[PDB]
Order: sequence, then C-alpha cells, then structure tokens
Amino acid sequence: NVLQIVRDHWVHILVPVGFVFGCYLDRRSDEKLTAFRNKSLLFKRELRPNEEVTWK
Amino acid sequence: STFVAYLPDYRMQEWARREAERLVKYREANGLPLMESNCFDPNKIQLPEDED
Amino acid sequence: MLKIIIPTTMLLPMTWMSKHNMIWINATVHSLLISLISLSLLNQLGENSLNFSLTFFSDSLSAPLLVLTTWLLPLMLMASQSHLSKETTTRKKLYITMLILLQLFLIMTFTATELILFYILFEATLVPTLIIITRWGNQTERLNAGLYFLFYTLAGSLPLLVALVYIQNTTGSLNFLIIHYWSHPLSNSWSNIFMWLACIMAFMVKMPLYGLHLWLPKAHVEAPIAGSMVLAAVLLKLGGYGMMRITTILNPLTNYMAYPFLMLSMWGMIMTSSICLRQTDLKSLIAYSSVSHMALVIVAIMIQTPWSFMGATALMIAHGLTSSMLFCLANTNYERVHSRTMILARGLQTLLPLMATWWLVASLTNLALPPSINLIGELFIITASFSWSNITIILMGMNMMITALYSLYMLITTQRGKYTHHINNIKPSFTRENALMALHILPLLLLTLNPKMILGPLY
Amino acid sequence: PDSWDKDVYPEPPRRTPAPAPQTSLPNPVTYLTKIFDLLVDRPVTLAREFIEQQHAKNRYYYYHREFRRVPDITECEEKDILCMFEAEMQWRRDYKVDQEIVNIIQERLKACQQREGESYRQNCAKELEQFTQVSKAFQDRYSDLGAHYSARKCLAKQKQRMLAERKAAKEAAAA
Amino acid sequence: SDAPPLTLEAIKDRVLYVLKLYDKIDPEKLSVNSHFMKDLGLDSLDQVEIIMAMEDEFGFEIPDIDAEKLMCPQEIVDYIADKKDVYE
Amino acid sequence: MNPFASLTLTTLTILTIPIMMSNSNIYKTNLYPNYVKTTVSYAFTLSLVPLLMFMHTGQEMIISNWHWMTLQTVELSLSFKMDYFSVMFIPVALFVTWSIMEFSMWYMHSDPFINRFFKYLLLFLITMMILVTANNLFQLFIGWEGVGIMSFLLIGWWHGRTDANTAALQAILYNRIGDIGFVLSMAWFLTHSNAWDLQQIFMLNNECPNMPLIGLLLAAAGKSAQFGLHPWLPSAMEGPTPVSALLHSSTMVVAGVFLLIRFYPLMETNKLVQTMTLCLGAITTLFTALCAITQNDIKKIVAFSTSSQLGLMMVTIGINQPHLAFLHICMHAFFKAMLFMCSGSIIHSLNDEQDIRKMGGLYKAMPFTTTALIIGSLALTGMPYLTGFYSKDLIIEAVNMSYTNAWALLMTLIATSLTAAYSTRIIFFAFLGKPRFPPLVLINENNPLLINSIKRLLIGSIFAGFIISNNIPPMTVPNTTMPLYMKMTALIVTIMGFMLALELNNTTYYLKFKYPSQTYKFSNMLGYYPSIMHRLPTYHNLSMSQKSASSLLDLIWLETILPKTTSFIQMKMSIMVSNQKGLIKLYFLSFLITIMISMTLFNYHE
Ligand SMILES: CCCCCCCCCCCCCCCCCC(=O)OC[C@H](COP(=O)([O-])OCC(O)COP(=O)([O-])OC[C@@H](COC(=O)CCCCCCCCCCCCCCCCC)OC(=O)CCCCCCCCCCCCCCCCC)OC(=O)CCCCCCCCCCCCCCCCC
Ligand SMILES: CCCCCCCCCCCCCCCCC[C@@H](O)O[C@H](CO[C@H](O)CCCCCCCCCCCCCCC)COP(=O)(O)OCC[N+](C)(C)C
Ligand SMILES: CCCCCCCCCCCCCCCCC[C@@H](O)O[C@H](CO[C@H](O)CCCCCCCCCCCCCCC)COP(=O)(O)OCC[N+](C)(C)C
Ligand SMILES: CCCCCCCC/C=C\CCCCCCCC(=O)O[C@H](COC(=O)CCCCCCC/C=C/CCCCCCCC)COP(=O)(O)OCCN
Ligand SMILES: CCCCCCCCCCCC(=O)SCCNC(=O)CCNC(=O)[C@H](O)C(C)(C)COP(=O)(O)O
Repeated sequence: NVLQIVRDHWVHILVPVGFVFGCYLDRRSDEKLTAFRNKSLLFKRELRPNEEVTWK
Repeated sequence: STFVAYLPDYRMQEWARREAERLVKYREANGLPLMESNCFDPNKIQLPEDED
Repeated sequence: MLKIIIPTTMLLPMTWMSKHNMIWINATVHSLLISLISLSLLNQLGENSLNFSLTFFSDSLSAPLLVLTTWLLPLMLMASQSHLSKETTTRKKLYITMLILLQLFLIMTFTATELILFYILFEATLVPTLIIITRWGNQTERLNAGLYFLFYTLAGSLPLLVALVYIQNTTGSLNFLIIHYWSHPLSNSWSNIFMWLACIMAFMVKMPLYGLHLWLPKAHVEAPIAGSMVLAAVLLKLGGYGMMRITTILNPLTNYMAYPFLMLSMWGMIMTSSICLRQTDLKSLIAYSSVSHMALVIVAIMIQTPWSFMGATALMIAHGLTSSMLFCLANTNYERVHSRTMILARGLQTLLPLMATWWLVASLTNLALPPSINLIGELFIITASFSWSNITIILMGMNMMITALYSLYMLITTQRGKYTHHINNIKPSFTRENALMALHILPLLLLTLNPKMILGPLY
Repeated sequence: PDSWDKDVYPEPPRRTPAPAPQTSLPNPVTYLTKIFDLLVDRPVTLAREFIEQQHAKNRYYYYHREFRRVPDITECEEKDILCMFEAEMQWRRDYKVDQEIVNIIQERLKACQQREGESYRQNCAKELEQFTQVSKAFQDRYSDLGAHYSARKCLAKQKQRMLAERKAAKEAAAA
Repeated sequence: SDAPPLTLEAIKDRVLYVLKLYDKIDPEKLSVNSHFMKDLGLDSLDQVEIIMAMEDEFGFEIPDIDAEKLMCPQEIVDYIADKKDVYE
Repeated sequence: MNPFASLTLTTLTILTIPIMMSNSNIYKTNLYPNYVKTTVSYAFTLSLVPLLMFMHTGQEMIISNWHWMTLQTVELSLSFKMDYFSVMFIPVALFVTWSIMEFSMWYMHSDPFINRFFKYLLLFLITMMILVTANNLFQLFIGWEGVGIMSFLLIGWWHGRTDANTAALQAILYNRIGDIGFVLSMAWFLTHSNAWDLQQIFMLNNECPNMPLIGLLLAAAGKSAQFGLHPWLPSAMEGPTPVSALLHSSTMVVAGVFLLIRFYPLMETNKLVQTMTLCLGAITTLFTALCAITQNDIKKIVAFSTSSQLGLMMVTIGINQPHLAFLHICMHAFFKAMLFMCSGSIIHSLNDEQDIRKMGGLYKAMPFTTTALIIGSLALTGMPYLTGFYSKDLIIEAVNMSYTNAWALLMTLIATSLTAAYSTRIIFFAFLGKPRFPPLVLINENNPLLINSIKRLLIGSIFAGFIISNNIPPMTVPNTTMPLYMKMTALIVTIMGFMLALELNNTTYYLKFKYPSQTYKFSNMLGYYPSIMHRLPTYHNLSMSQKSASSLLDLIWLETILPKTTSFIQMKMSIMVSNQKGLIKLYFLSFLITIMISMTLFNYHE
C-alpha cells in the first residue's frame, strides 16, 4: 500500500530536500572564506582552552 | 508575522542607546561638550602646505 | 542564499512530474513555503550587508523586495488557475514554468553582487514576461504590446551594458562593495555626461519615467492577470533598485544631470494622475496610477537624501502590494462581464457586498490613507522634496488631491449607483477570489506595525 | 525607578503641595481615588507580584556588547580595503551613537517643556541651550553627506571646514 | 412605526373625497367611473388642477405625460396603486 | 500610579471593543445598536472622572506609550496629550454621541443596515478622539484623515443616490485642498524644528515664520468650511439626519478651529496670520448667515448656521483668544446637536419632508419638539444666562475691545443680527401659522428614545454654560471696563435682527405678489458660488485631462516622436535596401564603384 502513496506523492519532497541541500551548499561556501577567521582587529580573541574555531 | 516581530536586535538600536547614555553620563560629569564638532582628530590630519 | 534559490529551482521538476489535477496545489503550497523561508532575510544588520558569498549578498534594500517577490508567486498561481481551466495540461505546466523562471531570475537579480551579473538577470527577466504576454493575452493588441515591452527596455539597457564593461576597464571591478568603497567623483565633462546617461536611462525606462512610459499602458492592459500582477508589483521596482544601487558612482554629476528628470517626474505625476480622471478602461486607469506613483520614486532617488531613499523603498513595496490587489479586483469583474469598460457594470456593491469592502480598502491604500505605508513613503518623499525646494509642495500637494479624486471615482463608478439591468450573470464571489484579496491586503496593514522592515538601508 | 540612570534623564525634586481643604463639602476626587485604589490598583499589584515571584525563580542575564576601538579612516592607506572596511564600520557605529545622543537631548527638551507648564520659556533655558550645542555639532559632523555617505566624505567635509577655519584665522591675524 | 399599509379602498376613498370637495363637480352626480369631460363637462385646464390636487393629497408627483390621460377617478386610483405597489 | 492616565486611556480604549465584536454574534442581532449606545454612555461616565481631577488640581499629562519607529534623530511614538482641551472636549463629544445614538435608534429604525450605521458612527467617534488627543502631528494626521473618510462613508450612506455620492466626493475634494496645507506644515516643522511632537515645536519656535502657520490656516479653512472652501458643508446634508447632527454640526467640523487652538503658542507671535484668520472668519460668518436667511430646507438653514458659528470661532482665534474659541466650541455642540435632533423629529413626523414651506402649525402638534427648538434657538442667539451666552456674548465684547480690523468688526455684528434673523425664519415657518402638510397626519413624538435623547441635550443647553464657566480656571484677562452701549451691543443687535426678521415674515401674510430682488437671488443661490466654481474649474480641468494630457500628448505626440518615428524610418530604410530587382548588371557596377572608392579613400592615405 506504501506505493499507492509514495508513487504519486514523491514530488512533495523535491522542494524540502532542495531546501536542505541548499543549506548544505551554503555551509561549504562559508568554508572558502575563512582567511580572516579570528583575525580581524575588531573581533580578534584568545581561543577558549577547548574550542578550535571562533565560527564555522 | 510572529517570527518577524521577535527578531533579535541585529540593528543594534538598544546597543546604541546604551552607548549614548554612557557617553552622555561621562561627558556631563567631566564638563566636556556633549557632542564634538569634528569626528576625526586634527592631529592625524595633514592639511596642504599653506592657505595660498 | 542557495537555500532559497535551489528550492525555487525544484519547483520546475515538481511541476512537470505532478498529476494533471495537482499542479496548482503543489505549486501553491511550495511557493508559500519558499516565502516562509524567505522571511529569514529580514534579519538585517545596521552597518553592512549580509554577504553570503562572492556572488550573492542581501541588504536592507533587497530583502523586502525578495520577500515581496516570493510572496507574489502563490497569489499569481491563485489568480491564474481560473481562466486557464480549459487549457491543456502541458500548456498549464508551461505557464507555471514561465512564472517559476521569472521568480528565479528576480531572486537572483535582487541579490547579485556584481553589476554585470545583475544586468544579465535583469535582462533575462524579459523572456518569460514577453512569452506570458504574447502567448496567454486575450486580444490581438497583445502582440504589439509585447513589441513595445521588448524594445523600450532594450533600447535603454543596451547602452548600460556598454557603460558597465567600460567602467570595469577603468576601475578594475564591478563588484558593488568595491564600487562603493573605492568610489571617486565624476568630473564635469561631456564624456562623463554621456556615461551618466548610459547608467541611468535603462533604469528610467523601467520605472517608467514620464515620456518613455508608453509601453506600460499597453503591456499591463493586454497581459493576463499574473502578467500584469508581476509587471506592476516587481518588474517596475527593478528600475528603482538599480538606480539606487548605481547612484554611488554618479556623484557629483547627479546634482545637475537630475534636473530634466525631476521636471519630467514632477510634471508627469500631474499629467498621468489627471489622465486617470478620463479613462474608459478600468485596467488602463490602474496602469496609469502606477506611472503616477513611480514618478515619486524617481524624484526621491534623484534628490539623494536619506529621507528620500527611505520613502522610495517604502513606496515601492506599498505600491507593489496595492497595484497587484487592484489588478486582481478588476479581473474579478472582467471574468464576469468580459469587458474592461468601467461603466459597463455598475452598482456592484448591491450584488457583491464583500468584494465591495475589498474595493474600498484597496482604494483607501491607493490614495495613501494614514497610517498606511503608502502614506509613510509618500510623506517621507514629500518632506525630502520640501527640503530640496519648498515650491515642490505645490506640485506634490496637487498630486495628492488628484490621486484621491480618481481613486474614489473608480470606486463610485463600479460599486455605487444602480446596477445595469441587462447583466444577469453576476455570480457570487468565490472563496478563491476573497482569499486572494485578503492575502494582498493583510500583509499591507501588518507592515504598519513594523515599518522599519521596509524602510531600507538608511533607517 | 532603578531602570534608568537619573543623571542622564534628570528631573526637578517634584514639590507637591499638601491638601488644604477650606469647605466642608465632600471631595468627590478623594472618594473616586479610594475606589480606584481598592478596585483597580490592588489586583494589579497582586498580579504583578505573582509575575515577579515567577520571574525570580528563573534568572538569566544578557550582556551589553563591547566593541574594541580600531584605526579610523585617516590612518588607512589609499587602496587598503580591509582597514577601510573596519574604519567605515566603526564610523557607522559612531554615527548611530551620535544619533542616539541627540535623541536623549531631545527627550530632555520635550520633558522639560511639558513639565514646566506656562513657564517653560524661562525654565527650559538649559535644555534649549544643550540642544542647540548638540544640534550644531551634529550638523557640522553629518549634514549634507546625502545618500551614499561614508567616512571618506565626512573626512573630506572636515578637511574643507578646517581649511576654511585656517583661512579665517589667518585673515584675522593680519588686522 | 411608519405610515400604515395603505390599501385600495383607502385610495378610492381619498380620491372621491377630494373630488367631492371640488366646487365644479357636484357630489351626488359623481361616480367612480365618471369621465371628467363627457360626464362632468370639464375643460383641459380644469383637469390639470384635479391632478395637482391629487398630488397634494397623496404627496407625490405625477408626470405630465401620465397625468393628461387620467379622466376617471378609477383611473387615478389604479395609477396610484401601481405606483405604491398596492395589491389589495 | 495616579488614576488620571489610566482613566484617560481606558476611556478611548473601551470605545474600540464594539468594533472588535463586529464579527461576533451580537452584530447580526438587533441588540447591537443598544450595545454601542451603552458602551458610549459608559465611556462618557468614565471620562467624567479625569475632568473632575482637572477641575480640582489642574492636572495635565502627556503619555508616550508605544515607540513606533525612529528615523535618525527623529523619534515617532504613540503619544496622547491630556491637557485642558482634551479632557474637556472628550466628555462633551461623548455626551453628544450618546444622545445622538439614542436618537438614531428611533430615527433609523426601519433601515436594513442600522447595525452598520451604528458601527460607522462609532468609527467616526474613535477617529475624532484620536484627532483630539494627538500629541504629535502624525497621529493628528491619522485622526484628521480618519474623520474625513468616515464623513465620506456616512454622507454617501444611500449609495444608490447620485447626489449623495456627488456630495461625498465633494467633501473629499474640498478637504484634500486643506490637506495640502496640513502636509506643508508637517514638512516645514520636520525640517526646521526636527520634530513632529508638540513640545519640541513649542520650544524651537519662539517667533514662528509665516509658512507653517499659513499651512495650518489652510488646513483649518478646509476642515471647518470657511469662505474659500465652504460649499461642502451645506451639501453634506445628503447624509442621514443623525450624521448631520453628529459629524457636520457639532463635532467633526470644529477640527480646524481645534487645530489652530492646539498651535496657539505659535500663532500668538505672528500678527499677519492672526489678521488673515480674523478676516477669513469674518467673511465666512457673514456670508453663510446671509445665505441662511432665505433658505427653505430646514437642514440647509441649520448647516449655514453652523458654518457661521465656525466663522465666529475663527474670528475669536484671530483676536488671540483661543480659550474663548474652545469654550464656544463646547457650548455650540449642545444646542446645535439638539437643533438638528428637533429638525429630524419634524422631518420624520412629516413623512421625510424637509421644506419649511410644507410645515405648518406644529407649535401645539409637537409640543416637546417646539419647546426644545425654542430653547435651542434662544441659546444660539445669546439669550442671557443660557449655554450660548457664556461664550458668544464674551466673544462679541472681545472683538469690541481689541485692536481689530474695522470691516471684520462690522461683519461680525451684522452676522450676529442675521443669526437671530434665520432663527426667526425657522420658528415662524415651521411652528407658527396654519398646517401646510398633507392631510393624512402622522405626527407622533411619543417615543421614549426621542424624548430622552432630546431632553438630555436640552438640560445641557440650559445649564452647561454656567456649570463649565464656573469650574474652569481663568485663562485670560477679563474685560471689566466697557462703555454701556458697548456692553449691550450683542443683545441690541440680536433684538434688532429679531424684530426686522419677524416684521418681514409677517409681511408674507399680505395679499401682494411681486418678483424677487437681485439681492434675494444672490442670497438664495449662495452667492452663485456653487453655480460657478463647481462648473467652470471642473469643466476646464476635466476637458484638459482628455484633450491634451491623454489625446494630444499621450496618444499622439509621445507616440509620434519615439516609437512611430523609429518604425517609419526603419520601414523606409528596409524598403530602400531590399528593393533590388536581382539584375547582376546593376550591382556588379555597384561593386566597381565600391572598389574604386576603397583604393582612393582608404588606400590613398595609409
Ligand atoms: C443698532 C445700531 C445700528 C443700526 C443700523 C440701522 C438700522 C438697520 C439698517 C437697515 C438694515 C437692513 C434692514 C433691511 C434689510 C433688507 C431686507 C429686505 O427687505 O430686502 C429687500 C431686498 C430683497 O427683497 P425681495 O427680493 O423683494 O424679497 C422677496 C421676498 O421677501 C422673499 O422672501 P423670503 O422668504 O425669501 O425672505 C427673504 C429674506 C431676506 O431677503 C434677502 O435675501 C435680502 C436681505 C438682505 C439683507 C442684507 C443686510 C446685511 C447686508 C450686509 C452686506 C455687506 C455688504 C455687501 C455688499 C456687496 C456688494 C457687491 O427675508 C428674511 O428672511 C429676513 C431678512 C433679514 C432681516 C434682518 C436683517 C438684519 C441684518 C441687517 C441689519 C443689521 C442691523 C445691525 C447693524 C449693527 C452694526 C453696528 O433686498 C434689498 O433691496 C436690500 C438688501 C440689503 C442690501 C442691499 C444693498 C444694495 C445692493 C447693491 C448695491 C449697489 C452695489 C454697486 C456695485 C458696487 C461694487 C463695488
Ligand atoms: C473580522 C473582524 C475584524 C475586527 C476583529 C479583530 C480583533 C482584533 C485583532 C487585531 C489586532 C490589532 C493590532 C494592535 C497592535 C498590537 C500588535 C503589536 O503589539 O505587534 C507589533 C509587532 O508586529 C510585527 O512587528 C509586524 C509583523 C510583520 C508583518 C510581515 C507579514 C508576513 C509575511 C507575508 C509576505 C508579504 C510580503 C511583504 C514584503 C515586505 C508590535 O511590534 P514591536 O514594537 O516590535 O513589539 C514590541 C515587543 N517585541 C519587540 C518583543 C516583539
Ligand atoms: C521624453 C523623454 C526623453 C528622456 C529625457 C532625457 C533628457 C536628457 C537631457 C540631458 C541633460 C543635460 C545634458 C548636457 C548638460 C548641459 C547641456 C547644455 O544645454 O548646456 C550647456 C552646454 O553648452 C552648449 O549648450 C552645448 C549643447 C548644445 C548642443 C546639444 C543640443 C541640445 C538640444 C536638446 C535636444 C533634445 C534632447 C533629447 C533628444 C531625444 C552648458 O553650458 P556650457 O558651459 O557651454 O557646457 C558645460 C558642459 N561641460 C562641462 C560638459 C563642458
Ligand atoms: C527608451 C529610450 C532610451 C534611450 C537611451 C539611450 C541613451 C543612452 C546614453 C548614451 C549611450 C552611449 C554612451 C556611451 C557609454 C559611455 C561610456 C563612456 O564614458 O565613453 C565616453 C564616450 O562617450 C561617447 O562617445 C557617447 C557619444 C554618443 C554616441 C552615440 C550617440 C547616441 C545618442 C546621443 C544622445 C542620446 C542620449 C539621450 C537620449 C535619451 C533617450 C531619448 C568617453 O570615453 P573615452 O572615449 O575613453 O573618453 C575619455 C578619453 N578620451
Ligand atoms: C411665478 C409664475 C411666473 C409667471 C408666468 C407667466 C405666464 C404667462 C401668463 C398668461 C398666460 C398666457 O399668455 S396663455 C397662452 C397664449 N395663447 C393661447 O392661449 C392660445 C389659445 N389656447 C387654446 O386654444 C387651448 O385650448 C388652451 C387655452 C390651452 C385650453 O385648452 P383645453 O381647455 O382644451 O384644455
């Protein structure tokens, strides 16, 4: 019976996952612009004894 | 509408009000002018040689 | 920013893989969810923009425009599914594809960091619009209208391209952040005068500026309902957004090059507002009110003050919502009597009581009744103009008086008086039409409580 | 109330005359005030105190954000985009703070005008004087920048003003 | 509330009352179906005054094209009933 | 907290509750109008308490409760001013509205949309309170336009009638003309003073310039229907009679005078604007009274009476007596509303007849209506010790004891005489003599709603002047020293008007018929102002909007220069280029010419 629902309602997950994928592609983009992470004269800061990066 | 109503103050309006209160308090006690005519200090400015 | 773009792109395969009787439901639901996601861009900073990546950025000027663009798609789908009933399945999907492509192009246009990419998307918005007008318009004039729409725009924007690739050859970049930080004054020379004209006339034709506004009463009138909705609500604001973006490079040359355009706007405001008083076509009256409203945005952008920029942003958003609602309201009557003549169907308040209330609220927002954001934007622009020159109050005051006259006239002709005797096919309002009006009007009123969300980067 | 600093929002010591009735007729305002206190104010204070007991059970704090001082536009080289960016952001923050300073002074002026009654023209001289100075400084600093303002244009305006002042001072010394 | 639901008999009674108050026409001779010209020997000018008197009695104006034709009290009663939507 | 602020805010807040119930199951019930009337009565009772506080200790307050937005250094917030004017005008308006709603429960009983009518009346009252209590200019503009929109919706209440729609659009037009001046004042005050709030404006304008005050005066002329923009108020009687009694007689039309009263500190300093205001008030109060004495519709007579009283208020403002003008506003509300109520009672009892020529002897047929209208006319005429007397008689003396334009003084005295003249006309032609109405008599005034609503305003029309005058603190310097002939002048001229009008009215009983004078034609046709100003400017504007703006420019010349010229040129060039017969003998000779040119033109200079 699962096919009677899925086979005519799967187009209902294209835009949701398209949203999720979109968010993922943003995060990877943020990983290419880290040349000044914790390096600006306004937010330069000593790291907490456990943290590795000030932001992701 | 609810989400937009409770958006955090990333425009820094309350922050600006607090900073303004701090400087008004400090300047009044000091007797210094409340606001300064020149935003940038004169010492760091190198005007051209002479007026003519 | 891809978290909005990619879901919008997924609307195409979703539409093409849907059942013959489910395309409207799926498209409406998922475009509404995209609007919900787009609401997150309103969280703006006070100092700089939201720089997502090297390609896309969001500012306090483009965020409300993006929200309006995404919000308009569900309303267009609701307004289109009635007159496209007898259409075949594949042509319905093609119409929805045209709308989705238009939304995608507009979303990328409002967020492009580089001016050449902005130009390419701002010109790409022409193809779906022209296809919509010339394929699904109802009358034989729709072909001519299309040509007028196509060549007025391009004749303006072809010089702009030549200017832009010129600028990059001398300053090294067309990135807007670099353009703003490394700005330099424009000298007073003939070459700079023509570079100023090439950077401005493209946007002036889109507004449009009085004198080159002929394409608009044709294109808006002959277009189908979703075509006219998107033409009035979003496509006119491309010129305002582009002018606001490109003005930084223009100074100090703008102080004297703005005079002819200020004169044209301040007089064409009166001209088009008075034209609305003698207009036998209701949809044409609504179209001319748009030229009258955008003259004010042109004036606000030309005088270059923070109050004028705030007012222009607010007025662009408010006009988008109000003009879309008015076009829908006229279409409700057109789908009954199949004529756009204003005096053909009269006394409709007797027969359609709640649609009359919708008409009244739309007319009230059109004449900028306080405290609506129409009034906020108008009054901010008027105050800035008064600062620019006190005599402006005379022209501005006159326009306000005329705008109220043709608005209520439009209300009195179609709603009051006695209903024409022969017409007998005036059916009760559908829930679809009533909800379409409500989804236009409720956000407009709600924006009164938080006007800083639509006042732009100068707030 | 302890909500705001009384030094930045001052007011006179609030002299209130004691009631000195002369007639024997009952005062309707006193009866109505007693009724209002017994029927309106008491339930309001009870509800408020309940809300405050609920608040005191959960306590958390939010911190005002402190920003470091960075070099201004005068120390930046011609095409050093990063220092220009930081200087411009700091300049924008200072502009906002100055706007709020003018706002505080204007609030003082309005409150004085309302409080003093028919003697505001004389009893609000200090507030008008403070607003005149703050307004003059703000106008000197940010007036006429227009849309597309920046720290560079403000610096150019200040330099032009200092050149005008230097020429005016040289003119006076020759007399 | 407002004016009572005026009926056909009331209209006839008032028309005949007004006619009987006219000095030119005697009360005994006058009948509901009496022609104003053949039966009463009344001129066109005289007829106009009767129409105006009926307007004053019932408080509404009868158009000149409609007014000239009315030559009997029954005709006036029928006209008034048609205007006021009187069915009994 | 002291209860003053809470009570003042709650008074306005509870008026909005029946609007939130407009989608509840009370709005579809026949008990909704009584619900609205009860809410307004409770609001009046609540507003009586802050008025007592002010009469006791002169307590005043401003409440800035909601910060709407901040633009740079300018902050706009929802603020209410609760000074003497606000706390005194609110209870008077609520009392009048309570009486008028009780009256409308009877007058509009058979209307199918009486619930809508009640909500509309309530909506207007809310907007008027917003206008009156506003502390900044933006909130004032909100109330200003709200009352205008409610007036538009209530004038054209019977929307199937072309004349009512024409009158409603006329009201909107005439009020937008003054909206121009309102917006001019806003722009001037924002740029020059950097604020829209009243406190800042008062501080920064010690000697106010002309332009903002002239804008305010234009707005006041538009709202209060002064001579330049007067004709909309008489045409506003197309609306139902309760609408005339509430909006266009006692409450909404005083908004211009209230605006100029709110800005009296700035007007104290500009002599030119005071002179302009005095002259405008004088010409209005004379012209409208002159038009009133020959009118035949009773509502038109009362409308011209209220326009003349507004002119008198404007005159009082022009001689630097704002508190006297506000006092006259409060006094005039009572007896003008009750006069409109009596007129409505007559009209309803006579099967919707408004012409006084068909109202005969009602003196004994409607005894309570006669008593109420006689007392109202006596109050309006300045009869001693009545409500009208405690303001109007003080105004006439003030003009007599001032450095005043002489023509303005003469006009004011003549208008005072004409007031008694047209009161005489109403009483004589409506209540004296023999019946002139149709023979089927329907006269009945024995409805408790009508009697109670009129009686409540009747008591005010008698005692309110003495009660209010003796409880307000002295806000001026009195005129304790007058010549005797100048103390009694108001009564003398009123009695002269009474006698002359009564004699000229008794003259109409004689068996003589003569053709009217040219002066009578001028008065009865309203100075021919509507016959000229509603035909010439409208015709010319509407003719140019089509002949040149639409046809000559938009449809012809703008087409001709850009697109039609381009299309014609491209078509001609295409025809010229493509019309080659295809004979190689022609274009190979063309090739020869081309080759020769290239060798010399581009080759012979390298
Ligand atoms: C106490 C110390 C001071 C003592 C002062 C001395 C004692 C008093 C002095 C005498 C005051 C006037 C008394 C009689 C008033 C007239 C009533 C009358 O019988 O009218 C007859 C006639 C109209 O009668 P009708 O057409 O046969 O009527 C047919 C049926 O009766 C139709 O019947 P209906 O049912 O239509 O009724 C018509 C209606 C009335 O019929 C009308 O419509 C006409 C009435 C006009 C009266 C106007 C009086 C005020 C005029 C002020 C105008 C200011 C100057 C304007 C100049 C404009 C020039 C373009 O009847 C009424 O309702 C009553 C009328 C008003 C009676 C009470 C008037 C009281 C106010 C006036 C006396 C003020 C005394 C206190 C002064 C204190 C000062 C310190 O109008 C006149 O001939 C005289 C009107 C007065 C002004 C005329 C001036 C001539 C106009 C052209 C002059 C040449 C200009 C050349 C060009 C210059 C260009 C630069
Ligand atoms: C049918 C019968 C009708 C009458 C009966 C109805 C009963 C009454 C209901 C109406 C309520 C009246 C409103 C009264 C005002 C109270 C609401 C107010 O308090 O909320 C505002 C809040 O409003 C929101 O800010 C505005 C909502 C934003 C609207 C966005 C629309 C949704 C998107 C749709 C897309 C449209 C495209 C738009 C393009 C830009 C205040 O803003 P703010 O001063 O901060 O709040 C301070 C406290 N905070 C900050 C902690 C939250
Ligand atoms: C209907 C809608 C159409 C769109 C409207 C667009 C409007 C475009 C107008 C452009 C604005 C100004 C253009 C150039 C600025 C000045 C032009 C001239 O009139 O002023 C004098 C220019 O001097 C002479 O007049 C030269 C111009 C004369 C020849 C040009 C013909 C203009 C006639 C109008 C044509 C219609 C325009 C639209 C075409 C379709 C100034 O004196 P001068 O000190 O010496 O020059 C200083 C300029 N410098 C610094 C560059 C050197
Ligand atoms: C719907 C109708 C809209 C019409 C829009 C058309 C008007 C556009 C404005 C002119 C477009 C061409 C401008 C060229 C781009 C500017 C780039 C630039 O700066 O180049 C100038 C050169 O500028 C020019 O050459 C432009 C001259 C004009 C050439 C084409 C003529 C077009 C018609 C001119 C008048 C029409 C413009 C206004 C009309 C408004 C629309 C009706 C200087 O460069 P250099 O040579 O390196 O000089 C420094 C070192 N020597
Ligand atoms: C306030 C009012 C202003 C004053 C108005 C001035 C009007 C003028 C006063 C005098 C009236 C005239 O001249 S009178 C007009 C002059 N000419 C005639 O009268 C021609 C002869 N008429 C006939 O023969 C008809 O039969 C007829 C008489 C109609 C009867 O018809 P019946 O019997 O078959 O119905």
